[PDB]
Order: sequence, then C-alpha cells, then structure tokens
Amino acid sequence: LVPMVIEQTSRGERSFDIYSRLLKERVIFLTGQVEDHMANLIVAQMLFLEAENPEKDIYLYINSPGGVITAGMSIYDTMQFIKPDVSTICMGQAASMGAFLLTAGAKGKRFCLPNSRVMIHQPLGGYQGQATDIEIHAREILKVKGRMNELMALHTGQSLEQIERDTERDRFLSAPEAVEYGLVDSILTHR
Amino acid sequence: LVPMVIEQTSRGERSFDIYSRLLKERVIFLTGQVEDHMANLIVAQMLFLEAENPEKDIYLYINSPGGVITAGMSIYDTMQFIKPDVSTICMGQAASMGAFLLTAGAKGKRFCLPNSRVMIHQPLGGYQGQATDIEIHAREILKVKGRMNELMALHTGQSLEQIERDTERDRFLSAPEAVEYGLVDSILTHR
Amino acid sequence: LVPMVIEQTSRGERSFDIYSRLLKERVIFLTGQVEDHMANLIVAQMLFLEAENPEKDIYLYINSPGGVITAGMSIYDTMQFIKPDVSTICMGQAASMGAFLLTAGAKGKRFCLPNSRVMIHQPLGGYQGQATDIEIHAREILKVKGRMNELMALHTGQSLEQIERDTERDRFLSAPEAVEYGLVDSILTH
Amino acid sequence: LVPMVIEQTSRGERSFDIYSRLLKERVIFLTGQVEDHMANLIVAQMLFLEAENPEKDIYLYINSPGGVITAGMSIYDTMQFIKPDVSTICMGQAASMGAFLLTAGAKGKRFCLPNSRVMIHQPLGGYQGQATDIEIHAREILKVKGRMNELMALHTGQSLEQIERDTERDRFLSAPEAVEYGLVDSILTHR
Amino acid sequence: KMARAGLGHEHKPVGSFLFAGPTGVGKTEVTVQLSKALGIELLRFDMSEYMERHTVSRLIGAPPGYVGFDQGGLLTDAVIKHPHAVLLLDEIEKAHPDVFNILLQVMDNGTLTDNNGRKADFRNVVLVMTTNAGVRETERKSIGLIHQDNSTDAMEEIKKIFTPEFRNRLDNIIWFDHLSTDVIHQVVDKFIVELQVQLDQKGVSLEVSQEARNWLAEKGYDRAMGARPMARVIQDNLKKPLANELLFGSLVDGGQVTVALDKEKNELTYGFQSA
Amino acid sequence: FIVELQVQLDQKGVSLEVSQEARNWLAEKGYDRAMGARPMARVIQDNLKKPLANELLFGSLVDGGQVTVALDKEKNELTYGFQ
Amino acid sequence: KMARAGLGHEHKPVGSFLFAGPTGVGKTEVTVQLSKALGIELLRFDMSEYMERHTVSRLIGAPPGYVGFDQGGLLTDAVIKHPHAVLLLDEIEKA
Amino acid sequence: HPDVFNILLQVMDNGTLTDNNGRKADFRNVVLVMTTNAGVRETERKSIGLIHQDNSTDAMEEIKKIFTPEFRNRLDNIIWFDHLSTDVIHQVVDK
Ligand SMILES: Nc1ncnc2c1ncn2[C@@H]1O[C@H](COP(=O)(O)OP(=O)(O)OP(O)(O)=S)[C@@H](O)[C@H]1O
Repeated sequence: LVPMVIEQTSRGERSFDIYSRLLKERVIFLTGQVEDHMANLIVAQMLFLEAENPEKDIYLYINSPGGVITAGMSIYDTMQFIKPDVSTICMGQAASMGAFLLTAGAKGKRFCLPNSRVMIHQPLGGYQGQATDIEIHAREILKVKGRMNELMALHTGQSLEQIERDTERDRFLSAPEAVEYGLVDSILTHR
Repeated sequence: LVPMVIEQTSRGERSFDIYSRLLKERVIFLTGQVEDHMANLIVAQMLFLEAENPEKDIYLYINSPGGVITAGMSIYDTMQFIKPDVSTICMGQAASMGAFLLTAGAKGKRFCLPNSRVMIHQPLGGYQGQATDIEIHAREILKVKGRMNELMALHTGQSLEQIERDTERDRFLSAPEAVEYGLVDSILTHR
Repeated sequence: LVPMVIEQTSRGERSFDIYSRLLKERVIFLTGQVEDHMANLIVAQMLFLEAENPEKDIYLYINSPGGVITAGMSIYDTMQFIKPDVSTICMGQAASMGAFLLTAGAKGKRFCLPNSRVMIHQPLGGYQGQATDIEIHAREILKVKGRMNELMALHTGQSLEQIERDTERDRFLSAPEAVEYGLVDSILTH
Repeated sequence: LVPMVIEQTSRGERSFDIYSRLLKERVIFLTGQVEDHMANLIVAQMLFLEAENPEKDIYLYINSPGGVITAGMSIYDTMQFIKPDVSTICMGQAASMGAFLLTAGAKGKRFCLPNSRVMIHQPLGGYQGQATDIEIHAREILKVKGRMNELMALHTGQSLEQIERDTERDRFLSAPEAVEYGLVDSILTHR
Repeated sequence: KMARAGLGHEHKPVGSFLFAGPTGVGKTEVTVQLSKALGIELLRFDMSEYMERHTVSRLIGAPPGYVGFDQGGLLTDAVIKHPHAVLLLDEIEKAHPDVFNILLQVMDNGTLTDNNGRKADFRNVVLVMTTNAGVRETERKSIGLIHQDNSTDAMEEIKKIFTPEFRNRLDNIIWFDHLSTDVIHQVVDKFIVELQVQLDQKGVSLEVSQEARNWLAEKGYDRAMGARPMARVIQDNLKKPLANELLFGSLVDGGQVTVALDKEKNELTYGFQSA
Repeated sequence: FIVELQVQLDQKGVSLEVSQEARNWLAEKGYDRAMGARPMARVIQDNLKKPLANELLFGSLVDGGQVTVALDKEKNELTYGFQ
Repeated sequence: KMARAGLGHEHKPVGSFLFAGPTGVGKTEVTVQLSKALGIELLRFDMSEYMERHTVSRLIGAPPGYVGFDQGGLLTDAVIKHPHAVLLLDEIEKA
Repeated sequence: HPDVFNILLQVMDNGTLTDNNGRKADFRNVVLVMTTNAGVRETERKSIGLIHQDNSTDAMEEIKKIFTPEFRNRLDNIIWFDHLSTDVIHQVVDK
C-alpha cells in the first residue's frame, strides 16, 4: 500500500500520498512500462503543474523499462510544449523510449545517477496480414525510425549517420558514458 | 492510482483527482480502445459540461489506438447536439475511431501534435451464421462504411470517392500530412 | 475510474460521481449487456426519481448490446408503472432488448440520434435436456416471443403480423428509417 | 458502481447509496442466485427494519433465477418470524426458489408484474459417493421436496397432491396465471 | 427614487446598492459624488479588516476599550452620529459568513440593537457593497494544452459567494461596467493636470506630449487592478526625475520642463532647460 | 395585499383599482408550494409598488391622484394605467 | 383565556406551542398578528444564528472573568426589559 | 495594538496631534519611519526532490493582512529588504 504523508500547512493538516506530496513539488515519476493509460497521467500532471506555476521548472524521474512508442510520443510532445523546463533524472534504468524522454528534457537540466544505466535500440514492431498491408505497415515503422533518429540526434547532438549504426543494435551506455554521448549534461554523484 | 490536486477557492481548500480537476476545466481524455463502457463515461462528461456552462467550449484529447464502431459513434453523436464546440487535440496516436472523432471536432478547434500518427482504415467486422443472415448483415455493415465516408467527406471536404479510395486500405498520415488533408489544423505553438 | 464532479448548493459543495450528478437532473444512463444486477440498478434509479418529482420527466440513454430477456422486462414494467414520462434516447447500438426499452418509452418523447443504429431480432436461447424438457422451454420462449412482438407492436403501433415478420429475421434500421417504423417519434436536430 | 443520492434533513444533507436510500423506505432488493452470503444480507435488512418500525410493512423485490435451497430457508424463516408483513413483488422472473419466497409473502400483499414469469419445479440437489452415502443423501432430498411442496401448498392454498403434480417437471407460469393459481393475490396495475 | 416618493414601508432602508468588478471601479468616486449630491456625510467601513474574532466584534463591539461604554458598536454608532450618512462596504467576500448574517437582519427590519442597548434605525441610510470576485477567476488560466478565456459573469459570482436570501432581500444585483481605455487616457491627463497646477505655484511649467500619455497608459493601467496602478505609475515616473533637478540642477530656477518619448528604444526621454 | 397597498395609497391621496383577473395572475406567480406565500410580498413589492412610486413623485399620479392595474393576455405581464 | 381566568400554570409559561407546517403558511404571522391585537411587545430571536455551541453563551452571557461578562445575555435582557411580551423562535430545529 | 495605527493615521494625514494639554505638535518637520518583522517569515525548508527548487514568498502577504488597508495606502512606499549576498557579507566583515 502507498504510505500517507502529512503536510504541515498553516491552515490545517493535509493528508497526502507519497506520490501526491511529491507532485506538489513538481516531481513526476515515470515508473513502469510505457503505455497509453500511464502516459495520460504524466500528461495530466504536466498540464496541472504548468497552469499552477509556469515559471517554476518541472522534474521527471524516469525509472521505466520502455514500452509502446506511440504512448511515449505524447510525453515528448507535451514536454516541449509546456513552458516549464522538464528536467529528466534517469534513475535505475533507461530503455529506448525512456532514453528518448531523457534527451527530451531541457538542455542543462538533464541528469543521470552515478550508477544509472541507459539503453538505446531501434523500435521493434511487426504486422501480420496481406502482402500489401505489411508493406504499408512496415513503411510506417521505417518512417518512424527516421523520425526518432532526427529528434534524438537534435537533443543529443550526434550526427544522423552515427545514430543509425548505433541504433541498429542494443547499446548499453553507463552513466559517465551517457554524458560523453550527450544524453545528459552531468551526473548527480552527491549533494 | 490518480494523484490528488488541491484547488484553492474563496470558501476554502478542496481536493480533487487529477482527472477530476482537468474535467473542471472542460478537459476530457480519451484513452485506449473505444468501447461502450468507456464511451458512456465520455458521453457523461460531455453532458455534465453542457449543463454546467453551455457558453464555454469543451476539449477532447484523442490517444486511442482503435475502438468499436458502435461505441465511437455515440461520442460523435453527442458532439452534434451539444452547443459547446468539442475541440479535438490529438495526443500521441489516432486510429479509425480516433481519426473520426478527431476530424469530428469543430472547424478551427481541431488540432494535432507534431509526432502524433493518424491512421485511417475502413471499419472491419466479422460475423457468422446462416447464409440468409450473413447476406443481410453484410449489406448493413457495408452501409456503415459508406456512412463513415459521407460523414468523413463533410469534415475533410473531399469527395466520397476520394475518401473511399484513400480509406480502402490502411493509411498512415504524418502530422503535417494530416493538416494538408483537412483532418486537423496546426497548433498555435506560441507562448 | 470515474471523475468526481462537485455540485453548487447554498449550504456548501458536495462531491458527486459523473453518473450521480446526471442522476440529479433526472438523467439515467444504460450501457452494457443487460443483467439482473444491471437491470435492478436502472429500476432503483427510476423509482427514486419518481418519488423525488413525479411531475418532472425522466430521461434514459440506451446503448445496450442486448442481454437477458427477463432482466429487461423489469425495466419495461417499472418504466410503464412510473408516472413521469421516460424520454428514451438511443445514443448507440440497440439490440432486441435495448430496442424494446426504446420503444417502451412514453410516446411523444422518444428520440434517436441521427447516426445511431437500432437492431431488432427475435429472442434466442438454447436449452439441452430430455425431449419433454425442451418442449416446455420451447413453449415458454414461443409464448414470450408473442408477448414481445405484441408489446412492441402496441408501442410502435405497427401491425403485429408485420413486426413478427421483421423480428424473426435479423434486421438493422437507421435512425431516419426507424421514424417510419414508429420506434422513435423523431430524430434530434441538435 | 452504484450512484449516490442526497436526502434533505433538518441538520443537513445526508449521502446514501441508492440501495441504502431505498432501504430507508423499507424496500429490500433481492437479485441474483440465492446464496448464503446474499441471504445473510437480506435477513439482516429485515431485522433492522423490524426494529425501526414493526408496524410498517417490508417490500422484497424478487428478481432471482434460483439458488441453493438451504440459503432460501433462512429468508423464509425470517420473513415468517418477523412481525412486519412482507410484500413480495416479483420483478422480471421468479424461479423455484424465487417463487417460494414470493409465495411466502403475507396474504393480501403479494403481487406480480404483468410481464413477469414464475417458474416452479422440484429441487435439483444431487450427491455422489458410496451407495450408503447416496441412500442417506437421497432420503434427505425427498424431505426437502416434501417440505417445500407442503409449504408452497399452504401459502398458495392448493392441495399437496396438486403441487406434486405441478412440480414433477418444469412448469413455466405467466403472471396472470399466477393469480389464478394463487401464488399472488393480484397483479400490479400501472397508472 | 422610491424613498423620495414615499410609497414604501417606513422601516425599510432608503436604498440598497451593489458593485462588482475589479478594485477601483469608481466605488469611491460615485459614492463620494452621490454623498455630495445628497448632502449626506460619507461613512465608509472596510470589511477587509473584519477577518478575526476580535476584528469582527468591531461592528457591534468596542475594540478601543472594554472599559469604554460610550463608543459601543463602531459601525452602529456611525449611523447614530449621522442619521442620513451613506454606508460604503468593500471586499465583503472576505468577511466570515456569520458576520454577513447580521447584515441580513438589519436589511429586513431596518433596525439594529447594540450590545449596550442602543437602537439604530436604518430607515435613513443607503447601504452599498463592493465585490471583487471577477478578477480572481478571470486572471487564472484554464488547465489545458491550449488556453481559454476564464472570464465569468459577475452575477454568477454573487450567487455562489452569498446566500440566496441575501439576493432575495436585495432589490437588485447591480454590475458596474469595466473601465474603458478612453477614460484611462483622461485619467492620465487629470493626474498631469493635478501635477501641473502644483508646479505652477513653485513657478515650474511642465508640458507633456500626447504620445507620452498613451505610453504610460498601456503599461500603467491593468485590467485586474483597474486604474489603481496607473496612479502610482504616474508618481514615480514624473516626480522622481524632476525632484533631483528641482533641489539642484537646471530646474532650480526657470522651471522649463519637457516630456517626450523615443520610439526606437521605447523609453521616456526627459529634457531639462535652465531657463 | 392589494388592500394594504390601497390603504397605503389612500393616505398619500391616490386611489387604486385592481382587476379581479389580475389578482388571480398575481396569486399563481407569487404563491409557491414549497415556499408557501413567501414570494407574494416580493412580487407585489417589485411589480406594483416600484412603478407607482415613479408616477407619485412626478407624473399622472401627482396631478390627478388616479391609477389602474391591468393584465396583458398576449404578454402575460401586468399593465398599469396612470391618470 | 385560561391564563386570565386563573387556571394557567403557576410557574410555567402562559403557553408552549410548536408549529410544524410548510413554510409560508402563516405560522410566523400568527405570532406577529397576536402581539399587535394584544398590544404587547414582540420578542423574536433568529435560531439559525445560534447554530454552534459557542452561540448559546450569547443568550445567557459569558461567565465572570471573561470578555462577555460585561455584556448581559440577549435573551435575559430582552425578557427582563419586556416581562409581558410574545417570544417568537423561528427555525428551532436548526438550533 | 491597532489603536496605535489610528494615531499614526491621524498624524500622517493631519500632520498634527493633540494631547491632554491640547498643545499642537508639528509633524511636518519630523520624518516618521517604522520597522516591521513580518518579512522574516520565509520557507526555509527546501523542495522534496533530488534537485532543490527556489521558493518565493508572496509579496507583502503578512504585511497586508496585519495592517489595515487605509493605513497601508497612506504609506508612500512599503520598502523591502533583500537577504544579504555573500559578496556583501564580505564588506561587513571589514566593518
Ligand atoms: N392564511 C393566510 N392569510 C393571509 N396571509 C397569509 C396566510 N398564510 C400565509 N400568509 C402570508 O404568507 C407570508 C409569509 O408567511 P409566514 O408564516 O410569515 O412565513 P415566513 O417564511 O416567515 O415569511 P417571510 O417572512 O415573508 S420569508 C406573509 O405575507 C403572510 O401574511
């Protein structure tokens, strides 16, 4: 069960969940596999925080193993649209989609824990049906692959040609190596 | 779980769910495969907003990957008889029902994000039984496909023959392509 | 999950479910396959609204895909029994039982959305057992079939012989076409 | 999901579930197959109403397709034991167990909807095992059938021999026929 | 007009008025002019301070001293001191609901009873109120990917904030239209004219360009705050630069001043001549 | 209520005559089942007293001391004749 | 009538009556239409105001050593000032 | 107590005050200044997150509530004081 935390508000004591209390501090946790329903919650959280105080920056702690690419795009599109800088702090693990969101964070606010491990690979999708349907369905997969390389390369800063070869197969980048690659500005070794 | 959000009022502090607070601002979220159970919730939300303030417009995000033909029409039908304009900002992904609902939004209010993918395919259904029953069922289900093209033609503005050719097989449209085809309009993207 | 929508009252603010808030406005929502538990919920809601204000009419949104025939009859009898007119609104697919509730609605207030479809078919069920047992069950469904056609014909006003011909074979009717049959008084312009 | 309803009181608004609000007016609801757990709730509701107002009558709405005989006996015993006269209204359909409870209603307050269907038949309880065990179990089931037929005969008023003939096989009965048979005093007439 | 005709109950108060919109909607102006036109002393009590048990006691209690018995109710004695004086109330939304209930009592019976035993008659006083609920809701932005106007009807806010009986006893809900840009331009001229007359006594002459008045109008005036910021904006912008020169500089004698703005940098340029 | 209004006007010197049909219309709108006769005082106050007061200060009532109350069937709104 | 005749309660009030009926049916008016006819003072207290526990101290006054000791009870002051009068309590249920 | 604010209000607007003797005091020459400690209140606790977030107190929230609006409006300027910077603190060491 989620623990309950009490906030020492002057008007009266306020009861909150651990996630809700942290959300009041513009902290959002991207935990679990990427999905349409879970992604919707993150979008709703970002919208609420931006309206409450667009001047303050929003934080995103990514500890997800990846998932559906389409669901993740909603988070990516909303991250740039909202005025608050979407800080991305990779924690524990960053898969292809999780890594994509990590780079999406505002420049200068992207961080990785000292022992955090990142993984980047090409989207995996398959379709079954008539030959004509597979060709058109397959074409969209390749088209999407180009789109991810373009957006990832822009934030990372790596050349498009290098991204294709690296993205062809799974690439595990340790936290120091991620800074070299350009995924994160620096590592939060200690306070 | 849904995090709680505190809205400050003159009377005093109040707590609402993240989905509930967004609904208070005439924001409705459509997620997952459309169905009678979920569609009724969206229909219920629209009816409540109309009674609360018919003057103010409503919003409807579309992240569904598909749905049920019958369930989707219920949401579309509601939009027709309610005075508030139902904005349709596609988030992440659209499909046969999502695109129909997305284009259904009032002209000038419909929108789509840059990375959202809008898929439009003809309705597909399977039925078995007596030969006489299949023949009558086949003509009626085919009529629904024709109805979709006629309704789709009105919002898109293209001829029913053009939409039928494009919708004969699964079609994937990029966000710029979708705007050019009349399905949606470009977001302001200004802050 | 369902959103919670607050209400405005002189005493203060009361939180309500989206379904409960609409109920305050004499609006009932019907969805999913008809069931004994589901039918009891609609019946309880109708009885409560009647007591609250008999003069004020009630509204019902039917999106049923069909269900138990016996469960649906409870809603029909309760609907006829209650004094306020029930403004049945077909917002989605309506099966044989769902369509019957639409037709059961008080004449002069029935409505159907322009794109919604209404399917009517004969009641169908399967029973396995001894030759004597199937005949008993066959008579019941045959008797019920006549009752459904007779009651549907009464509300619609169509000839009982003609409706039975259409009911035996699975058929679909569009909202404009339904007006001709008499299932719904008229479509909603807006 | 059950909708909530507010009842006005001098002190202030009171929120109760739809089932509880109707229970306040002495309207009990019986639904689904009879069982020990649901029967426990029904008898609990009857006892509570008796203490609140013994003079006022209790209204049981029977919409069950049949259930275990043992659980039903508890409801039958409680209904007869409590001083308030229970009025059983058959909603939708009444099976062997539902019909037995419906007949148990105090004379002069039993009703059947015009479209309701009442079905009465012998118990279907069975047991398997050693021949000695089946013989003892076989003897017990006859006693329940004899006891059930005798109890039904008392309320309906038919002879014991007549009830046995009607319950030898499934006997579906219409609502108007029930009045002639004597299961219910009279049909409920709509306004 | 009803009171002057006399076709009304004697106990009922002379008039009931209401005001809505942002702070500084001419509540002081119209009330001061109304009081002047009617020749009744203007009495104004601010509900903004009545937010605590001690402060809310002030209406019928004697905050200055418990030993003091002459003052009694400060609001009540004010009516007694001047029978015809108008009572101006502002930001009543803040006050507790219990305090607002006493207002309903006097409105119905047109009389009040102090704790000390004094009786006050409201038959000769007009009661007006000011509400600023609109600014709070409209400034807030909708929680959506695309923003929407959050303006709401003033009458809607009065209904939710106050009890239904208050509106029923109240003769009518009066909503004052919002300020217009033309009035703001005139307001800027009035302040410059006020500053101009003040300088003429010292012997300094100030000339302001028409474009300068418009420039101050856009940044100074605010929709939420009405014309209150424009007043403050005119004081710091004009009094501060000349002040240094008046003590020592070109403006010590002659007092020749010119005010103009530069379109390229969009900043006011001040020209000082010794004269 | 009309008698009270008529008595008040009589002291001022104005005579009021109200049509019998007009009284029936006022009764339905003024009286509410849930609120009983509570709104009847407000309806009579706003509808009748406010217009008459305007003429009393200046108009037909100040010069002639006569007034009449009528109902408009098409508009279902009371009409007052001042003389 | 019995009170004037000498058959009224020696220590209890002249009469205690509770009117339970729909609002606006004249329950309140009977009280104000009897004082004018009898030519006696009318004492009316708004029970709705006395909706909290602290409010009861207002009618009887605060005890010695408190802020409200100086101010006498509202109910006691009114009845002492007007011994012969009609006491009207409205919305007693909300009290 | 707020009673003093009334004396300051009269002193500020009229520019003179009368004591028991009734002599008139000239406040035009004197310059009146006050020091309030409402601004000391600050949110010392840092954000609940890996990265600390700056917190800004609402401008004059406590000052607005504690003082009356008419008195506050009369004040020409409610001067504020910012926290001493690290570089500024070095200068203080020399003093
Ligand atoms: N039988 C009656 N004859 C004449 N007037 C009546 C009668 N019954 C009720 N009224 C009127 O109904 C109005 C309200 O009745 P009350 O019993 O005083 O209720 P109330 O809720 O206290 O009313 P307010 O003070 O107007 S909110 C008054 O105008 C009464 O004179």
